Amino acid sequence: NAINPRLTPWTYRNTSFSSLPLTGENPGAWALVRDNSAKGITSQQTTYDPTRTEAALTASTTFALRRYDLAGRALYDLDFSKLNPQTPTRDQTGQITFNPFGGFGLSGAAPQQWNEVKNKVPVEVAQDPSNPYRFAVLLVPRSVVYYEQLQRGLGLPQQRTESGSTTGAMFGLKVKNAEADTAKSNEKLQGASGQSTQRGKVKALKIEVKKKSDSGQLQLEKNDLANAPIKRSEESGQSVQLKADDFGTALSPTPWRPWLATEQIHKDLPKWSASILILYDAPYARNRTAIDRVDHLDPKAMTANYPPSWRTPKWNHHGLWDWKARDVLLQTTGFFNPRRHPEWFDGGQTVADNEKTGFDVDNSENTKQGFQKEADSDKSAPIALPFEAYFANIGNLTWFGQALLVFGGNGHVTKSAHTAPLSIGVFRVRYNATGTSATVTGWPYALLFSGMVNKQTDGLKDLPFNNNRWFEYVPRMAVAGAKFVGRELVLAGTITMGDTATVPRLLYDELESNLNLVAQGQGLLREDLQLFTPYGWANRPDLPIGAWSSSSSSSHNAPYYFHNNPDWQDRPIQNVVDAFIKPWEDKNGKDDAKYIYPYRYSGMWAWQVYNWSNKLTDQPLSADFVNENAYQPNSLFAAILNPELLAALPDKVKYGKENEFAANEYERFNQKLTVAPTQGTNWSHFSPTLSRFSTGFNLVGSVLDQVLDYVPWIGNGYRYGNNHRGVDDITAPRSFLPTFSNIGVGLKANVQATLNLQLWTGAGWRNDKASSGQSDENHTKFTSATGMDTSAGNPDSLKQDSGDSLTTQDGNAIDQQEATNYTNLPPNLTPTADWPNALSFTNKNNAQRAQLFLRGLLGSIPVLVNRSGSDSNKFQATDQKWSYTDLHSDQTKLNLPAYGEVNGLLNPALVETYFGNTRAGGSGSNTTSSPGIGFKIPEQNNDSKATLITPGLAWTPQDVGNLVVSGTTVSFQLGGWLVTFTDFVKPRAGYLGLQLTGLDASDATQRALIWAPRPWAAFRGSWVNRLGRVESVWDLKGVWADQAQSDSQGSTTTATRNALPEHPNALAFQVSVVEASAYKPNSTNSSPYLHLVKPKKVTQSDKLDDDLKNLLDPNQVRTKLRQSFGTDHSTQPQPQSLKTTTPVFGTSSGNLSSVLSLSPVEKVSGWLVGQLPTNNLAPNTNTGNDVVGVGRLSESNAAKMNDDVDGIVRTPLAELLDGEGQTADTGPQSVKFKSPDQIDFNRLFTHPVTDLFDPVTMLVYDQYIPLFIDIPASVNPKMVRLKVLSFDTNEQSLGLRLEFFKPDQDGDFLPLLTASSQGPQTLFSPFNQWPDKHHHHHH
Repeated sequence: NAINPRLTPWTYRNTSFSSLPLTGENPGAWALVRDNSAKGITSQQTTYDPTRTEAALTASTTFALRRYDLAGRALYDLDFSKLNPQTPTRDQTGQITFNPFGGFGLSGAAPQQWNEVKNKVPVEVAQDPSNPYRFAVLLVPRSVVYYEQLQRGLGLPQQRTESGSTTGAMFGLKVKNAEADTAKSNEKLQGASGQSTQRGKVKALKIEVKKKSDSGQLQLEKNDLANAPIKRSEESGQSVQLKADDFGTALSPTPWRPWLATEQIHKDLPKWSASILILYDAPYARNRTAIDRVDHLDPKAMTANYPPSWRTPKWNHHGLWDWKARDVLLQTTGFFNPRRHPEWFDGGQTVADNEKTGFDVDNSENTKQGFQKEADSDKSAPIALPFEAYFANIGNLTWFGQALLVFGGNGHVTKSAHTAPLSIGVFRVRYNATGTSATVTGWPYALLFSGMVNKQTDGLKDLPFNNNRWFEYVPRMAVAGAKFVGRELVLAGTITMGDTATVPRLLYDELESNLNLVAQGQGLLREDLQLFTPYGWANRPDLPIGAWSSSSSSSHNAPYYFHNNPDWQDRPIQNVVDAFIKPWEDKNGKDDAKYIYPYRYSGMWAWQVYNWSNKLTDQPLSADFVNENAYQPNSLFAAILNPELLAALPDKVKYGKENEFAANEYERFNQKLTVAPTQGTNWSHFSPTLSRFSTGFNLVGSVLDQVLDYVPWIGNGYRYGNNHRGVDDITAPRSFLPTFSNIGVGLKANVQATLNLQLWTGAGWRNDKASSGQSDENHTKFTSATGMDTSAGNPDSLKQDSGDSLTTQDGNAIDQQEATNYTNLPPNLTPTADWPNALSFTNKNNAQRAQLFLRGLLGSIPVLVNRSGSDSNKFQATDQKWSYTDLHSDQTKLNLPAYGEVNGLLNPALVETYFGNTRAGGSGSNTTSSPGIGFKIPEQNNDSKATLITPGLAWTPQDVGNLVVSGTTVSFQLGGWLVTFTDFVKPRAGYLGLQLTGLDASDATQRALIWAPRPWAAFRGSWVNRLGRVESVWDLKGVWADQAQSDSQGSTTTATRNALPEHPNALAFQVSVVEASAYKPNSTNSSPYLHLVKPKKVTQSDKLDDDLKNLLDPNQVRTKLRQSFGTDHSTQPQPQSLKTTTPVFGTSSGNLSSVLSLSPVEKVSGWLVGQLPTNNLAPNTNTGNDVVGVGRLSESNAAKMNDDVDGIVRTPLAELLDGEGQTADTGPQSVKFKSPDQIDFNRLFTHPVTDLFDPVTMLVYDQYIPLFIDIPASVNPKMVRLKVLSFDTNEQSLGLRLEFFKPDQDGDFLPLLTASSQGPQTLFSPFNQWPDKHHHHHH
């Protein structure tokens, strides 16, 4: 009873693995099989004990590995729970005892630690490339397979309000402006005090850190970085503070905790770890099976190699000033705080606060703070590897030599709607030469990717991938796989970049006016995208609390610390630098002091990110700033890795003292960014692992914006560009303004201005009209921008400092004759701003673009709205204008928020892609079919109470399929897009670098999948077909079942209960409030975007209306959009599965050479505009495909199938959906081995065995082939060969395999399965016989 007919194929979600096709010497397939009708783990709810759950699962579920032959016929099952395996014997050289007929030599004994690991279930197989009969089998506990049935979600912090006390906070956000501590007024930093009013030796801020030369050691005498004249505020006696208690007590609000702690898995490795067993397999042999050993992937093998700083992730190398500055601003402290990342903490949310950092943060003496501690009580929670994060890292086996590598999976195995468990590193099982012993290790990706520099990529530069000696950047992946492309090892999937969203730091008294940024910094709002709320930012985020106040008790502490405004910045001319920087510059390394220059700094999004994010440079381990780490994967990622180094690297990482944070504040002050790896360490030996990397396209940022506009939004098929004709559109002096491009938007201005370049302003222009009344200036005068016409242009009341300047002069022998500020400023500082000539005024940036691209494919880019689309609060097409004639006269008709939206895009353009208010409001057939959702500029004295929302698609950045290879390209399914890296392994000049094939929303079946509440639950894997096209299969039974049951039928739970649904893209967004007066302009400048948009401080009364807060439940938006598509004329019986195939792309597809042969951004724009061809769904005409390489599936490439799919069995000759269908042919059936008695005795058995075959080729000589086999005259003898499997000169036996030819023209030679009743092989004997008396001829 070899085949258990109760078991059928299945697909492991973490890797998309169902079967492994086997070619070569031991062909056919291995397939995952299980009892697909078992319920698994079996709304009031209950808590499931792991031990009991696993035991219940062992008794109620059945799993096996099913062996298939080359034709696709099932041979036998290996159910490890019922198998009685034996270890194979070896010979004197340590090689496995093996004969192709007898099989493996068996020892009579089961493997060591067998009966404790036998109940684990197989979820992957990888064939040893150096032994076709050897396989690595990955086994996991049954509980891991059914983990999603436990419904262990992550919850919100308990709120003492609701909105939608006071402050208008939603979803438990703690927000209150910080206040001046009157008892710590002396702790204000002091300058160097008279004449010159705009600056402060002569005028810098002094910071001193000095130790006692008297009375471990040190204990400190003075620590100016401990100073805090500003503190958190009180609410009902107690001070407003982040507490792990906010999530409830562990045993209604329950904190999220891992199902099993790291130590619980470690202490019961046979029961709870993932294990690699070594299996021997030979389906045509007598002893067909043997199991050598089992090796456990102990999570502690990985944690033992974690950088030492990971024991203390609430701390960073900036130490006390940074802990204090973040804590006072109601942010999380350190580089990997448990409030943002509870998945990697054994305590989960029970340790989610800024307390117990492993360093003194609250001593009664300031000079005792910043000290590293021992004890057992106040010791930190370390980055660990608990149940969910550990099993996220289990999958994708890759062999290289004697090393078996485990890269991890996409994290779907243990994911929850609001958690993001991912792969933190790579495990390795390194076997010795004979396979009698092995060693197990894990190394984090932080350590493996530690040599990253800009020149390693052909795509986006300056991306937040840089690191430092402290390993503050923690890259984590949703892994597609690790595949060999020729000899090159390619690792790909999605990755978490360093945090950029919370790099700008708000002024201590600006928190209550900027709730979204506070929420992102707090760990509440799990949004990695940069949001556009700059008015309240501090001019720079790297100043200590001592620099925030001033003994002069004026509006903040300008020029040092003030409201960020690039219009107020000092120009770096020789005299400005000489006066304010140079008298302090060469003193920062003397008598224990550091200085904050009286130089006025400021800049927009690209500038904040350039200076204080972990941007890649040309030098590795050079990130002086690693703000934090992303909540979720937020970039496409592919890396070429050195496999020889992976195979050879040591098991135990030896870190140095250079990797540890300083033991006190004195040593930290006198720290050096780059420090030499110390003697006896090996951590630096891991930096050469990664040789090259990709983030998708091979384009510069501003060119990628053009391509992003060409991409359709998978939700309805409309492009982010809204079919904008670029330079040939009517948005400059069928179509709408684009989301990402500035080309043909606003005016093309001849620039130089600040410090010829023909550049487009984009939407949100603020150009001065000029003293003529006709031609609009190519800039904004500093006069127009900074005037008091409380004031957004100058809230801190700064003043202007040979034609004389504007008084308040300084030192030197020149004293001034030129103003410190610039006179001509760029005419755009809104989110669409892209100034290559001015980093200080640019908002678009590569760190954002890499995210916008990934989110653009998933369809989850947030959109800012203030109209719910309900009858009364509807957005109408009459509310929106786009033509340059309409916009030059009145730019508020554009509905550009320039506050609250996603940075680096045009929000009303995005509103239009999603909701189509303009296009739907332009036809009789439907008429107001649009959901009526949008953002309208507030009128009169009315306020706009806006929120970011997602359109309701449920695709996540962990929706990553298996990695497939085709020529020199690699592909994987990312959400509803099949992504192919055409220019990574072998990059070609002038090629875009990616191919994109998406699901088609115009087809009802594909639309049902695109809009499914669990769309990734449908994925059944990709594979490359014989023609090199990528095929993907989708199961639709779950789509139809989920569509048949609506939980949110008329739900208003988000609006009334201040809670989020279990939708994967439900985010804790906050209200963004702007008064109509902010959109009123000012002297020849009538632009509503002249000043930075000044928001309103949020109070209880500034809450969203219920119908708008209800759109924060993404199913409510989804309901509105599906009503708009609304069509059910179904001919039935409804497709149950779908097979998609990538189209054939031409030789010139993606090639820009013909347009790159007008700036490059302008040429790319025109090329894309030339590739452009009412309704709520865009029709698929197929124009948007070939030439570009970006498009939606044609009808012919999307095959609807009548039955559902759980697993797929593939051999080199057959593809069997659920292991069923037509079985392939290995030959003609008429070609077969002769029976011994039918052989011409004198012509064949008379020879000794060694005469009959070439020992070099191991083939029977052509002259002897017809004597062994029956071959009809119609069949060519060259197509048949006899491979020698065995020979024995003692017994004169000869073991042969009959092989038949296929395509190259003499796969190639394949085993002829129908050769004999038993298969393709047979033993012939005895040879070396004395002659008989002629073979009879009767026929």
